[PDB]
Amino acid sequence: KVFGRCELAAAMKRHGLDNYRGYSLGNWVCAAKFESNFNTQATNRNTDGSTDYGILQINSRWWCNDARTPGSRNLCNIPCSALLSSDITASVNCAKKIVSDGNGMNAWVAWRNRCKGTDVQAWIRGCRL
Repeated sequence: KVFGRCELAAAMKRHGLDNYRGYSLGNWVCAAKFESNFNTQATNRNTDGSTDYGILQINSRWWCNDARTPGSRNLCNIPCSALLSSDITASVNCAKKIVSDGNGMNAWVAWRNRCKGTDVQAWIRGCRL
């Protein structure tokens, strides 16, 4: 499912992401925009053999099991396919663990490079939240 900007903002807020670990909603929406372009079905394989899954492009080396990433850790205890669902709950619960991991949202390279230090509020502007 391809989310609309405000549609995603509301679902994320509803799932407790607004200000989670100090990161405003604009940050999460900006990250989803540049990571998957709001598409739950997005996947991207990496050179080390791992794959990034879903709306927040969660990596298989540490966070989920795809049975094809040697060395993988499955810290979120979920098969990676679960991250491709239209219901963002799984992606959100795993993201909460990642952002609590110690590096904050810098764990998402697109956030660090295209959201960090920008007016992320613009991503939630105009939305009825």
